[PDB]
Amino acid sequence: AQQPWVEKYRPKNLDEVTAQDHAVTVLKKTLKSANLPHMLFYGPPGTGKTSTILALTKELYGPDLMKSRILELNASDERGISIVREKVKNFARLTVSKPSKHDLENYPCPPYKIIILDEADSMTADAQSALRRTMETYSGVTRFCLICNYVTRIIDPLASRCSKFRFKALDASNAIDRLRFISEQENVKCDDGVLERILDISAGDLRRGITLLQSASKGAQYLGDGKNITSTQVEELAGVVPHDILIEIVEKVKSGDFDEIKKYVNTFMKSGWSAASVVNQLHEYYITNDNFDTNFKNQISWLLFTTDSRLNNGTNEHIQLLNLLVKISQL
Amino acid sequence: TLSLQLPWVEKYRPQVLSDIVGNKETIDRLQQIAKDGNMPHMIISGMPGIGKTTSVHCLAHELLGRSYADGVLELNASDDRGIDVVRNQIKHFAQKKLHLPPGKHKIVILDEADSMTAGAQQALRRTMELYSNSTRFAFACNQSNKIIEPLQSRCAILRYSKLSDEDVLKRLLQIIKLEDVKYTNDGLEAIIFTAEGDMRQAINNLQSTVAGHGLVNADNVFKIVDSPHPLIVKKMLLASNLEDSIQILRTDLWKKGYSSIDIVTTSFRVTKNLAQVKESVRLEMIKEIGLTHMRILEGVGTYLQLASMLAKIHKLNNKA
Amino acid sequence: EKRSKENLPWVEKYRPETLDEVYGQNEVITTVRKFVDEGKLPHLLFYGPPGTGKTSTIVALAREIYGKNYSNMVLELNASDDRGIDVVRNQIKDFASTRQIFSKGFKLIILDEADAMTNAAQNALRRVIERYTKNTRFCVLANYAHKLTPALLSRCTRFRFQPLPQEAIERRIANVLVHEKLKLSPNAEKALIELSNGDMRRVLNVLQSCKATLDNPDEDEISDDVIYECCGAPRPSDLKAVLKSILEDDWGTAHYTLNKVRSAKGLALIDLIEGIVKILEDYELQNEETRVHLLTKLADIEYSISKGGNDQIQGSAVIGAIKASFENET
Amino acid sequence: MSLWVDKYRPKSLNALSHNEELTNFLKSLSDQPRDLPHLLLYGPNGTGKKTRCMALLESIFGPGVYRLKIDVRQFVTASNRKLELNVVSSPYHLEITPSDMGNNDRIVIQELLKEVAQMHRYKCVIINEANSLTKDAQAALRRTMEKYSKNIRLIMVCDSMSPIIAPIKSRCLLIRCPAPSDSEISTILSDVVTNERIQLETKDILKRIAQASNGNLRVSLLMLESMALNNELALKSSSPIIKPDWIIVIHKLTRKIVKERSVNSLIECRAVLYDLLAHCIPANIILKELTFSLLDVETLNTTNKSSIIEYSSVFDERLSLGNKAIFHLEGFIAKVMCCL
Amino acid sequence: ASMLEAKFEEASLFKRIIDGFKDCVQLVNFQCKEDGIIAQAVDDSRVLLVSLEIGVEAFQEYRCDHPVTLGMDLTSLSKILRCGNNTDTLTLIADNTPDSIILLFEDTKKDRIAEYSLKLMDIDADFLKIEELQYDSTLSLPSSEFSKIVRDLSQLSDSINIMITKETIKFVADGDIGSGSVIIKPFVDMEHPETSIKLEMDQPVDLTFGAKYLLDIIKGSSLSDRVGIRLSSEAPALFQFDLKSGFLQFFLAPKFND
Amino acid sequence: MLEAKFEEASLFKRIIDGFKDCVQLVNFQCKEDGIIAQAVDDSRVLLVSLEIGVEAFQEYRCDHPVTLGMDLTSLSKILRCGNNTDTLTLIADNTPDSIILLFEDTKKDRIAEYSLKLMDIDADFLKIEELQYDSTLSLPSSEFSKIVRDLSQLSDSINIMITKETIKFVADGDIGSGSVIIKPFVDMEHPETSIKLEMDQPVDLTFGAKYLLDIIKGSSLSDRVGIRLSSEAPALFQFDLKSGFLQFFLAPKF
DNA sequence: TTTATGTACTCGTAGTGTCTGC
DNA sequence: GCAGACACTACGAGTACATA
Ligand SMILES: Nc1ncnc2c1ncn2[C@@H]1O[C@H](COP(=O)(O)OP(=O)(O)OP(O)(O)=S)[C@@H](O)[C@H]1O
Ligand SMILES: Nc1ncnc2c1ncn2[C@@H]1O[C@H](COP(=O)(O)OP(=O)(O)OP(O)(O)=S)[C@@H](O)[C@H]1O
Ligand SMILES: Nc1ncnc2c1ncn2[C@@H]1O[C@H](COP(=O)(O)OP(=O)(O)OP(O)(O)=S)[C@@H](O)[C@H]1O
Ligand SMILES: Nc1ncnc2c1ncn2[C@@H]1O[C@H](COP(=O)(O)OP(=O)(O)O)[C@@H](O)[C@H]1O
Ligand SMILES: [Mg+2]
Ligand SMILES: [Mg+2]
Ligand SMILES: [Mg+2]
Repeated sequence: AQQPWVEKYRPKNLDEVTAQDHAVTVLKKTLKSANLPHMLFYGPPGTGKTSTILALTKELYGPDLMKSRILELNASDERGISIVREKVKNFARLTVSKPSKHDLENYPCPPYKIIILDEADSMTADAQSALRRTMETYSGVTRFCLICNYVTRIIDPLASRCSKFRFKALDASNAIDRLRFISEQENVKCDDGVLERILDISAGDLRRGITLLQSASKGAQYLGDGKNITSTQVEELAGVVPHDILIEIVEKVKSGDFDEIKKYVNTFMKSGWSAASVVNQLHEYYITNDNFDTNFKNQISWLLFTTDSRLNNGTNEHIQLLNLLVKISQL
Repeated sequence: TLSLQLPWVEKYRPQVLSDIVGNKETIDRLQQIAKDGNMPHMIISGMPGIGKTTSVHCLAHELLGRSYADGVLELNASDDRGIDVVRNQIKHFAQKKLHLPPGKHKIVILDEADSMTAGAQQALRRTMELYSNSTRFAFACNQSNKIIEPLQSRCAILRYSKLSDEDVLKRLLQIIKLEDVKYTNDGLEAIIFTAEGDMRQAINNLQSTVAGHGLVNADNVFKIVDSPHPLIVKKMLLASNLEDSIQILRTDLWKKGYSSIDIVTTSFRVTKNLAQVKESVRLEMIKEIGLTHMRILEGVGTYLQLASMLAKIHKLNNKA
Repeated sequence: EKRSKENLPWVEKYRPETLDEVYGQNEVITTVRKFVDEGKLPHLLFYGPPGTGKTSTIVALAREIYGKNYSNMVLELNASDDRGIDVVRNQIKDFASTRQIFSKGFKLIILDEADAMTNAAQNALRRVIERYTKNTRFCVLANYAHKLTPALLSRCTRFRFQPLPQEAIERRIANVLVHEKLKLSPNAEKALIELSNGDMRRVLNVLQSCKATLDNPDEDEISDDVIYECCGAPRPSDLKAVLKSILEDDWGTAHYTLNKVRSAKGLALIDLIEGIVKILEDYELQNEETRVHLLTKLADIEYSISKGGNDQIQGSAVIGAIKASFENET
Repeated sequence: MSLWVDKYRPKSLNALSHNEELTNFLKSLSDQPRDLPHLLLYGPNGTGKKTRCMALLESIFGPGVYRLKIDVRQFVTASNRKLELNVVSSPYHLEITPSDMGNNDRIVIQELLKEVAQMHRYKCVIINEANSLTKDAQAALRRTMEKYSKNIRLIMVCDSMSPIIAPIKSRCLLIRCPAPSDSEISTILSDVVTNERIQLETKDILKRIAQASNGNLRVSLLMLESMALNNELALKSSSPIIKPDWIIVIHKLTRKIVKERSVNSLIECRAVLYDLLAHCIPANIILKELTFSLLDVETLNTTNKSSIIEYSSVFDERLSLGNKAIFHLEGFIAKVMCCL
Repeated sequence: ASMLEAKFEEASLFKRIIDGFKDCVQLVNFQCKEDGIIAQAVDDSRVLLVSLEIGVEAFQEYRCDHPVTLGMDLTSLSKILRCGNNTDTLTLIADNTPDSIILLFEDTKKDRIAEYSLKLMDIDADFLKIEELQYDSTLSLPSSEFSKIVRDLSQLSDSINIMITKETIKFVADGDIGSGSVIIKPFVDMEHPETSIKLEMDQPVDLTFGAKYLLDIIKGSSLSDRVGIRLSSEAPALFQFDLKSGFLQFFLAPKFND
Repeated sequence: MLEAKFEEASLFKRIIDGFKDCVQLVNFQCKEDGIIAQAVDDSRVLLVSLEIGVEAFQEYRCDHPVTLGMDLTSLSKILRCGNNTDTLTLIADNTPDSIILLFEDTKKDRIAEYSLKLMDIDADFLKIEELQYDSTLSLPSSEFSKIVRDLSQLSDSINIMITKETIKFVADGDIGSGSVIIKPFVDMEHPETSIKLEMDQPVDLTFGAKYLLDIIKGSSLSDRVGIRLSSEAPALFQFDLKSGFLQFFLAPKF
């Protein structure tokens, strides 16, 4: 169609949701009954929380009753204490919509309406406290479904009431079938290890893997040579630092000479590499290597962890990378 | 639905200024004002539960035995204490013509005046300055810092203090003589220790213990009311030998269902009011407890955060 | 509600409607029963962790005091409802002032989750509590006692809801299986107890999800495999193997073992770290500095994990922290 | 316009000969406009990311994408605080920047994308300086860009994309734009000087511009214009390198810190820092430049350099977690002088 | 065919009943059965109860096959009622397991039929029947006089003390700015029987009531021209406004005395 | 050089009451044939245009067209001063920086003379776009006002749809929904109250509630309001006057 | 020119409804 | 009877404080 492969290949029913077998099985067995509890979907980005909840919505009701028995609130609309106190409570107090005869024939419409709350971690503490008793009281007629990437932002009473379904990160073992299906359906030729490299580059981020595969396919179409994708092409598109530059970085680090390291870091920052990938590759090169003793790895794990934690909070990549390389050099 | 007996808090509420036991000089001054009659504007302040509003009510009752229902105005936060209502009601009361005895004046009692808005206090200043030979104000707030400076300028500041254990013991024995109950001296000492100067807390604990068991004994008292969390937190912080503090936490705060936020805030208050250790170590400990408080408030509330806070405190204590 | 019961979650399909059905809390329930039977009911204050049974206890108590029409005979004000000082000055005021419309008894006001109120509201409420206490009683439910004014704590009698012990959760689980005609294993029961952490709501949720996991709800039992698969929790054997590999074997083998354990069933790093912390508590450690290093480094690790980031670097940081802390002669 | 940086600008992918692989990738994206994912161009500042974005837009939509119209819009915030931000609109696409107040940009980005989402088939949206968005604004932008895809597409321009949150980086196709090399800067400056009239005799001055720009095309062009008007359109082989006044005062502060370590020097440094912050330079770049000027002093020993870079990292984290932007720099300078 | 079909003659009627207790109650429910559309709701402060019953006589054509519960928000319902003219005829239309009702505003004078739908609500308040039948004093006075008395006594104070004596009805409203005492004696007006006041005294009654809720009671004085107060100690006051087929009776809890 | 002597100030009073809230600043470009004015709201979505011919005035004399930028609050106060039986006399000078509103009564008991200065308001762009409108209906202004008020109570977006001689003002909100249909009723004994429609092509237009409520304030001008709609052109709500008319131009908001 | 939601207060405002008298 | 004149509840906008 006229959509990106991420939106084009979004799962429709709960069967297409690769991996996440526990949550999908629980939801599919709950579909026959009407004992759907308050859910708390959480996990890394791209794992498939929104896809799962949309598939469950389509399966329970059907494309007719979705607009009438589903209320969703994202960060695109305000989610302060007042809106939760008024709009959410008003929707919860309302009686369920009237199913049509066709829906009663074909779909198992339950006697409740689902209130999806995407990015519930971005709510304030007061809004969640207001949501607690609304969730507990009118639960006979409505079901809440919080979706958030961080459980810690959610207060503990909501974590107590809401049944938690952790969404596992998708890797080369869990989501290889989905990428194989996408490649075979879109007629994309690739090597044996291309899809494994794609899933390894992403960290539980199958959407990013789909985008990388689509970009590689677009590049192959532009070249028009009819050649299978190689691992080097996907490596270069993904922003993955080539191994020769990493070897040069390690050689500079081992030799000390702070000024030389500083000049090479300035040139490296000119090259435009993202510091997160560089730190990840430094970890994968240093920890897995067998030329370093226990003390060196013990110190360098903490050094890399501190650099990663500091890079998570914004900051300038140049200074963080330079400091990391200086501390590793002094080891 | 069963009926309820009147709680001992107001079933034995004092009605005479000689009944209340506390600051002897303050009560003697109140009795002198009672005998004389010329009551000045007063601002009674002190800790909760040490007998502030009861003294004001008893003084007003003694001064206006016959005209209490007509010449005493009682307002509090439960009423609409705003600029319009304060203006209208207080000005209607301060100009009302009531023929009191020659030494008796109208008394406008304002319970818990700390939570009262600034503009209302500004209007009250002008009202006090106009009508002072007919009506006299009387505030009763937990802290006098909220009241503006001119109001304290035109009043007579009278501060209360926390009762000693002797006065709480005397009142407890008076009530025990009033109503028959079997008690053990250990139970009374436990109740006094739990009260920490709060007479109302002591009365509530005594009533709860009597209703739950019928004998005021140490075991019964400790069953009805647990040990206060500031004391166990202070024991946790003061104790060295990190493993001991860790097990004290895990035994007396975690498995007893105390929230992590409560533990961290109590630790902050204890280390702020701590006096055994020097200033610099208190400042560092506050810094570390505040870092842990930031982590807890951000959402990461677990046992390991409290254990790490204790570990940092102990590393500070052993001077690295 | 709609379509009666059996279409409700097990969290609220099993709600205590009688003070006898409230398990775990023995001193509190017995003292409250003696209070109401003797006739003296002071201002109650229920404090404890979520899932202990506070609002269930107060609802059962109100039902026992009044009857089947307790819903309109009490005034329950939640944080979901507006509880500004206007509400305190009007609704609480005239509900405490007026006589009962359906009976002759006293008025019960249940300020559920009262910790989420403005300090001005609590200040206005303390005089209402002190004034109409002759024939109206206030009950306050608070998860956090630090958000309450000290005067408001002074007026109310302190009651603490301890975390639920093993026996209460076992008994409630047994009753749930009796009503659901479902079978369980003793090892799975122990796993449920360990996953509870003093929260019966978690147990009910996990039991519902585990029954949903089973292909056949009848002629089947829940073992440890079902519990750990549906909850997504690390098994004790996996945690012990990971800790042994970290503490004994070198970096490459320990890293390979941890990666294999994580990728076998998609184990989250945070749950593995909590299991490691729980196991390391039982360890006897001669050096105090090892304890300090372990606690500080691990705490930084979960803080960074909660802030998000890369999981490989954080796992390597966990391995390095454990090895470096145990390196200084245990 | 009189400036040579803006009117010497490529208008299409064919004119762009800077990077063959990046241009080939952009052409690959532009071959099929029907299936175009959301873009996010990242890299060092000043390499010409917006030039690539506009060239791609012309290669996709067609011509007229440079016919920018300055449309003004009104916004409603809390209380009476009214903010007026003009949107730089255009046919076939739209440009938006977080030029409003930093704390309240969530509502603006929210209602702009909601309004444009209503009405080839899609209309692209370019967000310049995307690393400056507050984290809540990006959280709001996430679902806004995910729900509407057939109608809206986002080409999100940012340098040093670390502050961008994880989900936004997840749903955005990432494109890396490396900085210009010395040869590329020299070739571009040679093209400019050949098209214009400057009495130039040696190629060494152009390479000196390339070295002094640190891979910054815009700064190199501004330097060329400045000393071309200064040298009466006749470059000299020994022409002194002109630097921005901010660079000069930062270097002066560095020499002051190095030569003397006193509290009076600290209060003078406070005055200078307040002046620089009032001169509208972001505190992050100030700290980076001060740190990189301190490390370039040959008098300092290696241990002092390591301590300086460690404190620089710590205070950069604090600056990213701060709102005063002067306390952190003062603390960093105090720690540096304590180390020295 | 819709299972609920209730037709209103002079559609200003239902607007008058709705405005009778729109202010005091925010959430009601209508147990529609074959006998008529009854209702019963309790305020947020649990002080004042509003029972209601509309017989089949008030409806031109009433047909309710099964018991229906219609939990409603009174503000939106009153807004919907205000969206019409008294000349028009109102009709309540509800199907099986209703999600909303259909309100029709039809008139043969000019074809301008307007169809409004109001979303229902799950109040889930089972309440209970009235278990008060014996009262000491049973008095009926004109609605205009009682509303006037309440209006001019609510300004003085917040508590209105209604005292009953041997052929003497006394209202005392002592307050901060003064006091009040309205004494009205029974008399039978032969010329205007609707303006007569009746008294039936068994045991002395001395009850005080809140001013705001009593004003909410008298807000329904436009519904009927006469109100019958039935006071009794240890029993809520019963202010009953008669209708053409049913009644709108209120239950008010007297304030405590200490 | 302007002398516009009304026979009853109530006409001008209800005109200004008609356009109090739609616009605040207006430029009176008075001409020989009468007074015309064009005004645009702050939101740049509502356009109001008034026209009163000489036939309404008892007397009128405007030799030189003068553009008068004049406040409406001051006019509202001055015309609230006025009442029945008083003949308002609009008088201007050769260079009238200040206007004169003489109030002449039948009797000489009290005759009042007033003044008001003329502020600087830029001359609005006189767009004369008169694109044809697909459908045309005219219903009594009271009925339209009641319908729009009742439907704006429910929601903030009233849909107007015309098909098969049945206009269906539908507004859907949160509390519920509202649908009113009007048949083309014709009346013989009272021809003023009737509904007539000219449906050349069906239209489906949605308008905001605020502007639809604001345009009601001109209901005092005419007992009938004529509405003509086009799928892309702004709607035209026209109020009939004795000499001219007052019209509202609101673009559809889908 | 600063913080940046939620709460409470205070004000003037515009409608809204009820009583007088031309 | 209609139009005003009033008092009335209600809505909008702005300042102020936020742990003892
Ligand atoms: N388990 C899965 N099976 C199949 N496709 C998946 C799965 N998880 C993610 N995807 C793909 O990822 C895209 C949808 O991702 P989402 O469902 O939005 O992930 P997510 O949980 O919403 O992450 P967020 O909300 O952005 S943090 C589609 O392209 C899907 O095909
Ligand atoms: N000196 C005293 N002698 C006897 N009883 C006392 C004394 N002080 C307090 N009480 C008891 O405490 C209760 C009255 O406490 P209050 O005076 O109301 O507390 P308070 O002083 O007003 O503090 P706050 O701010 O209102 S909590 C009654 O039960 C009294 O019997
Ligand atoms: N002692 C108990 N006995 C039986 N079931 C219990 C007990 N405590 C909790 N539960 C269960 O836990 C569910 C929810 O607990 P509640 O008592 O309703 O809430 P809570 O325990 O007060 O926690 P918060 O602070 O209100 S979120 C109940 O519906 C019961 O099924
Ligand atoms: N291929 C190219 N040839 C010549 N000049 C270029 C080329 N690419 C970029 N530039 C220069 O880059 C400048 C624009 O940079 P700009 O887009 O503002 O960078 P940024 O996007 O980082 O702000 C223009 O002045 C232009 O001369
Ligand atoms: Mg999502
Ligand atoms: Mg007091
Ligand atoms: Mg509860």
